[PDB]
Amino acid sequence: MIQEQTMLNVADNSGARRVMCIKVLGGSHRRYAGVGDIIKITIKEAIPRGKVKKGDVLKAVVVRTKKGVRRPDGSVIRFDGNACVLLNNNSEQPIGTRIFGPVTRELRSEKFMKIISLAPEVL
Amino acid sequence: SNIIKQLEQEQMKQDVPSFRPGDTVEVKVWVVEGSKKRLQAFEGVVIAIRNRGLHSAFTVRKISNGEGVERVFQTHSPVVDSISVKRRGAVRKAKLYYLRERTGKAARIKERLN
Amino acid sequence: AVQQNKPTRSKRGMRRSHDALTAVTSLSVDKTSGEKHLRHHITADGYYRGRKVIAK
Amino acid sequence: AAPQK
Amino acid sequence: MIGLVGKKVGMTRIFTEDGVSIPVTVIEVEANRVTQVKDLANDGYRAIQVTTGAKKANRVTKPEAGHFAKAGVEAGRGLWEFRLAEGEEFTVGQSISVELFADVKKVDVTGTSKGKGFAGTVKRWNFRTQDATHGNSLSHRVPGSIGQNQTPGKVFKGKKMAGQMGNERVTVQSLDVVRVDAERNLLLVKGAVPGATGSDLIVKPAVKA
Amino acid sequence: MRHRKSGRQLNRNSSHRQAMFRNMAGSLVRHEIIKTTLPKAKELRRVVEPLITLAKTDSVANRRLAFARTRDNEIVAKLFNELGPRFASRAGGYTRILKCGFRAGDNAPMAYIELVDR
RNA sequence: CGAUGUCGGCUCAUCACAUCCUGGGGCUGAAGUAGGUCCCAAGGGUAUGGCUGUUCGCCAUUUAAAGUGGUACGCGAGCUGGGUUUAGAACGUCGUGAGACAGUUCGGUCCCUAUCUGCCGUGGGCGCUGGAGAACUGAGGGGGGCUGCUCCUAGUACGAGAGGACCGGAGUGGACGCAUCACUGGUGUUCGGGUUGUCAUGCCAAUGGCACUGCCCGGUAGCUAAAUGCGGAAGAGAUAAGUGCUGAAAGCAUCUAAGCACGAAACUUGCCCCGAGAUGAGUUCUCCCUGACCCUUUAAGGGUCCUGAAGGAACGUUGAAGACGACGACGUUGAUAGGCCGGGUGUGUAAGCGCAGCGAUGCGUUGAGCUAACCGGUACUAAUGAACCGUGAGGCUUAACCU
RNA sequence: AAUUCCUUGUCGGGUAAGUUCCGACCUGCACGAAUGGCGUAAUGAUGGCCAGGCUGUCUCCACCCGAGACUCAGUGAAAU
RNA sequence: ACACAGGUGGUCAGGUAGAGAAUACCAAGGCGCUUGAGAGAACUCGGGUGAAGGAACUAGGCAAAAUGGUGCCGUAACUUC
RNA sequence: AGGACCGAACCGACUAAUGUUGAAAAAUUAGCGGAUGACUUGUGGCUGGGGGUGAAAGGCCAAUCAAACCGGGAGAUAGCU
Ligand SMILES: COC(=O)c1c(OC)cc2cc3c(c(O)c2c1C)C(=O)[C@]1(OC)C(=O)C=C(OC)[C@@H](O)[C@]1(O)C3=O
Ligand SMILES: [K+]
Ligand SMILES: [K+]
Ligand SMILES: [K+]
Ligand SMILES: [K+]
Ligand SMILES: [K+]
Ligand SMILES: [K+]
Ligand SMILES: [K+]
Ligand SMILES: [K+]
Ligand SMILES: [K+]
Ligand SMILES: [K+]
Ligand SMILES: [K+]
Ligand SMILES: [K+]
Ligand SMILES: [K+]
Ligand SMILES: [K+]
Ligand SMILES: [K+]
Ligand SMILES: [K+]
Ligand SMILES: [K+]
Ligand SMILES: [K+]
Ligand SMILES: [K+]
Ligand SMILES: [K+]
Ligand SMILES: [K+]
Ligand SMILES: [K+]
Ligand SMILES: [K+]
Ligand SMILES: [Mg+2]
Ligand SMILES: [Mg+2]
Ligand SMILES: [Mg+2]
Ligand SMILES: [Mg+2]
Ligand SMILES: [Mg+2]
Ligand SMILES: [Mg+2]
Ligand SMILES: [Mg+2]
Ligand SMILES: [Mg+2]
Ligand SMILES: [Mg+2]
Ligand SMILES: [Mg+2]
Ligand SMILES: [Mg+2]
Ligand SMILES: [Mg+2]
Ligand SMILES: [Mg+2]
Ligand SMILES: [Mg+2]
Ligand SMILES: [Mg+2]
Ligand SMILES: [Mg+2]
Ligand SMILES: [Mg+2]
Ligand SMILES: [Mg+2]
Ligand SMILES: [Mg+2]
Ligand SMILES: [Mg+2]
Ligand SMILES: [Mg+2]
Ligand SMILES: [Mg+2]
Ligand SMILES: [Mg+2]
Ligand SMILES: [Mg+2]
Ligand SMILES: [Mg+2]
Ligand SMILES: [Mg+2]
Ligand SMILES: [Mg+2]
Ligand SMILES: [Mg+2]
Ligand SMILES: [Mg+2]
Ligand SMILES: [Mg+2]
Ligand SMILES: [Mg+2]
Ligand SMILES: [Mg+2]
Ligand SMILES: [Mg+2]
Ligand SMILES: [Mg+2]
Ligand SMILES: [Mg+2]
Ligand SMILES: [Mg+2]
Ligand SMILES: [Mg+2]
Ligand SMILES: [Mg+2]
Ligand SMILES: [Mg+2]
Ligand SMILES: [Mg+2]
Ligand SMILES: [Mg+2]
Ligand SMILES: [Mg+2]
Ligand SMILES: [Mg+2]
Ligand SMILES: [Mg+2]
Ligand SMILES: [Mg+2]
Ligand SMILES: [Mg+2]
Ligand SMILES: [Mg+2]
Ligand SMILES: [Mg+2]
Ligand SMILES: [Mg+2]
Ligand SMILES: [Mg+2]
Ligand SMILES: [Mg+2]
Ligand SMILES: [Mg+2]
Ligand SMILES: [Mg+2]
Ligand SMILES: [Mg+2]
Ligand SMILES: [Mg+2]
Ligand SMILES: [Mg+2]
Ligand SMILES: [Mg+2]
Repeated sequence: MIQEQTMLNVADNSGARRVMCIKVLGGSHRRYAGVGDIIKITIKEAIPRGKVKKGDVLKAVVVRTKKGVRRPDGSVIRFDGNACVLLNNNSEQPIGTRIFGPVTRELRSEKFMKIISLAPEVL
Repeated sequence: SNIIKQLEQEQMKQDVPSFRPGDTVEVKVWVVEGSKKRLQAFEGVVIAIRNRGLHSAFTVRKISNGEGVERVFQTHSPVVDSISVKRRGAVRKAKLYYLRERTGKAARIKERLN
Repeated sequence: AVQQNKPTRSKRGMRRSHDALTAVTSLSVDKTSGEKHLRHHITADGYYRGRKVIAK
Repeated sequence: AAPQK
Repeated sequence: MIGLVGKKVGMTRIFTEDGVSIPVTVIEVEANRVTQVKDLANDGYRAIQVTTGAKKANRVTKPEAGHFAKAGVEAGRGLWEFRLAEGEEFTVGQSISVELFADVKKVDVTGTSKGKGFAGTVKRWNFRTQDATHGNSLSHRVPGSIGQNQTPGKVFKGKKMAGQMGNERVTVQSLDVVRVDAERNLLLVKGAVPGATGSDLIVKPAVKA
Repeated sequence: MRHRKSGRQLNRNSSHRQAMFRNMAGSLVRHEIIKTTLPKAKELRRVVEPLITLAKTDSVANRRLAFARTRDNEIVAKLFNELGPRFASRAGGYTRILKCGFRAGDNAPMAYIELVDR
């Protein structure tokens, strides 16, 4: 349940530290992004010499949320924070070479299989 | 309703162990990656229990790779293969949601030794 | 808001046609005291369904 | 007093 | 195809062996007795009338008691009719069981929705509330404008306004049948169906395909 | 909406309801019949009859529990020394409500409520 | 001009079609993909932000698309008061001055209990021709109608290559709508617990009042969304633009004149809901009433005695029904409500006593005690014997059967 | 610019996006020296702009507690 | 104009907590405010709590929410010191 | 020491909501400003209508002010309704 103006942590070493959601892509009037949804973000904070710099505008995929995800038996998984992985605007491949913290099987799809391969844990 | 409670009794598990909040529990859950099937273990502190018969559920909290995670297990779901109590916690409350606001040495739970 | 024209005594009476009261359909007679009373109410002398329920 | 046209 | 009359016992859960949770409504469907049959000669349409349950003898008025006696059946809690398609035939006093649905994959369920009383336009029609705070006077949940100036000078019929909400016949279509337990007169259907617990339901095979 | 809710607000706040019924229950024990409005009578059943059930088992724990509710030792004494022994065999229904016409000053429906074995 | 409140915004909309998207076509400087232009089509849909009082506009990022207009430039007895447009003060400028400015700047009271029409809901009366209880038919009316992406067909047709389909099928989303509360949650001042100050119950211990529920932590039922089920259709008829067959008028040609066939989200159905006050008041099933007498104005006539049916209303206990009416259940031949019994749930190991300790406090009895609206039972309390309303075989004419 | 019409002048900062804000340029329609010019610590229920925290202001509202509204009994207005 | 949430100078000044004549609970003393009874719709008023987000609202963070005590540590530009 | 600081009484009136045939012809509720001074308040006195008084708003002078109220000139005049 991410929406515009939401600040997210970055689950990857691309060098951003805080990003703000500025558009929930993939639908007219679409209100919310959940795990595995693409968002347009802008970089609010970055480390001094990462791959990206403050004020850049990029796509990202949501990988953890405080709202959590629902599973087919009705179970729920929740995380203490909201985090995303930064993607290239055109190819939507990841920018970072490594991923931090767990991810969830909702990403287990051919589009993000690289993230699932790098993730420390898949819940 | 006698009709519904009969329909529920025929599904409940008959071998769920006794555990209570603050106990450290290991839960093994079935996961499927296409043609192959696995158990994976989720281990953490039980912060909540809900006793609604067939609709009973419990919440396990763990820290993994620096990130806090909570998972709500449906106790009688056949996805839950096993439940094991590693350690017994002594706590005064039915719910430990105050542990969300704590970390490290502040989140320690005294043992229910006797 | 307020009326643009004075209503008639005709229109007044039509409105009031629903204001009529209704009388009690009938009273009940106590099986021992013979006093009339409302159903399920004690009689004025304190009987109900044939026994002295209050000494008042 | 009131706003006038 | 005819349906059956049942009662909403409540909701519960089914776990599948492959680990899916299905919400189910439990519908009790005791034997429906056919009380009257109608045909083109006498009535101009083909239908059966059914009754179900049981009714206290002191409450059945003679006009109704004589109606059930004509059929040779005990009074149920009510009477309902179902239209017959061509090639459906039934006889008075025939009993129809839940096994009717044994081969049916999807059903439509009809019932009286729960009553909300006098509901406002925000609840009844999803109207947006007005501003809470930027100087709004006494006008937080009110409807707003209800029309236009001189032209047309009236409110149009069907203007969405406050009033009675719920307590009305509703049909939910294309519900999956999960199980038929003819031994205990239960039909389980996926998802929720109209009305409170203990309310009567009409179940028919799904009209759409 | 009100679906399946219980209790009556009786045009009072919660603290006032609680105090009023605590006083009224004390009266119905002291005087085994009192006159009151019909709705208050129906709610008093849900207050007084649970106290009588408690008094059927005399112990220090129950006496202190009854005191916490009534806050009157004379009422507690009568409960345990008289009413409990009376209603020992009666499975509920310790009170009776009798409808009693209408109050003069405001037309309220009045009723008597009394202990059954008066 | 004995007052028609004046810009923009909010809320709520409704119509046109000169069509933004979706749908059907013709031509192309139309290979494919994607376009240009014109014809038909109004069913549904038709962004969020930064700046600005703004309308608009520019910019950022989306979308299938971000249509143009009418309605007192829709909408202040529905909201706002940023702007315009009173009284204060100041700047530039004009004037000797008072003062002034389709110039700027800071501040500046927005009233109304709805009589009528209209609209949303919900009742009473009478009618429908003896009365009553049910179930229907369906004249008519309303709701609904949106669309992305992926995969297959197929890297096929097309193309030098790059690129890349039509038609058809499946899956899964966005926005919207209905239902529901099993699940995840919110609430839960009516349940349990911790704790600060003070007052009281003689005192200790234990409890209660007040302090926003004193402050807080959990939470039952109900309600509920962020929760989870479902929906938009297929099909049929008649068609728009358009495309044709046979065919003369006109030895040919020609879709049209006679005749015949295709053709769209538009129309009529199909789906859901209301519906016989449909006065054109319909249909089917069942139930009930089978006495005398007098008078006048001799009729669809008035009255006296006897009679009081089916059923209804009233009263009571009440409900997932409800503003009130209404609607549903029940009234002893009874589980309608309360109490009670058992269980569940919630809280979290009560009081008293004993032990350990200098004491705060801990441990044992003890997952104890208490536990609202929940579940299953149980006549303990209340739901009275009656009385009340409603009648006594139901007009005339004609026809067809039976007598 | 409390003054600048053209005008959202042009350039820079801040924002993904800035007709407002800050710095600068000087084409000052129509600044300017006691109807004072230009600075200025402290102060202001002073005007403008930005950030942290906080939040039902909002996406988008839900539930709850009181007083009215609703029904009953008594009294009983007004504008028009 | 009212048995009107308004106005009206001086004197007295208990307890526990507190710096206090603030505030909380009480004493002496004095009151329950001159229509009540029900129900528990929309909507208006005064309040409580709220998932995820956190100014996206709006002319404008208006209104709410938040901060809040004592002791100690520590504390910038600028300055009329 | 201080037209010093924080803050009750007291004096004021910055914001919002309510109210607007009001509880009230200017209030209430929650916040707000000053609070040893160019402070505030009781009693009495003085200034009078082209006059007073004014830390200046054409503000106040008995719910009345770009010239108070009462009585008179007076049935002013009204090419207006
Ligand atoms: C364009 O502007 C208006 O639409 C407008 C307005 O819009 C909000 C408010 C007002 C308010 C008022 C007046 C207005 O004219 C006025 C106007 C024109 C008056 O003239 C007033 O009327 C009693 C009076 O007699 C003397 C006064 O000042 C000398 C005012 O204070 C006054 O008292 C008042 O309240
Ligand atoms: K930037
Ligand atoms: K005019
Ligand atoms: K088109
Ligand atoms: K074309
Ligand atoms: K259209
Ligand atoms: K329009
Ligand atoms: K306006
Ligand atoms: K008007
Ligand atoms: K009219
Ligand atoms: K329609
Ligand atoms: K639920
Ligand atoms: K709940
Ligand atoms: K206490
Ligand atoms: K031809
Ligand atoms: K479609
Ligand atoms: K009819
Ligand atoms: K104990
Ligand atoms: K327990
Ligand atoms: K100038
Ligand atoms: K100031
Ligand atoms: K009511
Ligand atoms: K003095
Ligand atoms: K004068
Ligand atoms: Mg209801
Ligand atoms: Mg107002
Ligand atoms: Mg308000
Ligand atoms: Mg007209
Ligand atoms: Mg109940
Ligand atoms: Mg009242
Ligand atoms: Mg209190
Ligand atoms: Mg006029
Ligand atoms: Mg056209
Ligand atoms: Mg259609
Ligand atoms: Mg901003
Ligand atoms: Mg307009
Ligand atoms: Mg208007
Ligand atoms: Mg203004
Ligand atoms: Mg303003
Ligand atoms: Mg004026
Ligand atoms: Mg208004
Ligand atoms: Mg029809
Ligand atoms: Mg439930
Ligand atoms: Mg919860
Ligand atoms: Mg709570
Ligand atoms: Mg003590
Ligand atoms: Mg007290
Ligand atoms: Mg029985
Ligand atoms: Mg710029
Ligand atoms: Mg500048
Ligand atoms: Mg100058
Ligand atoms: Mg000079
Ligand atoms: Mg200067
Ligand atoms: Mg009255
Ligand atoms: Mg007075
Ligand atoms: Mg008074
Ligand atoms: Mg007074
Ligand atoms: Mg005073
Ligand atoms: Mg005080
Ligand atoms: Mg005293
Ligand atoms: Mg209320
Ligand atoms: Mg929240
Ligand atoms: Mg909570
Ligand atoms: Mg939160
Ligand atoms: Mg904004
Ligand atoms: Mg906006
Ligand atoms: Mg602005
Ligand atoms: Mg504020
Ligand atoms: Mg600094
Ligand atoms: Mg000072
Ligand atoms: Mg003043
Ligand atoms: Mg104040
Ligand atoms: Mg102060
Ligand atoms: Mg100061
Ligand atoms: Mg001060
Ligand atoms: Mg004086
Ligand atoms: Mg002036
Ligand atoms: Mg004056
Ligand atoms: Mg003069
Ligand atoms: Mg003269
Ligand atoms: Mg004259």
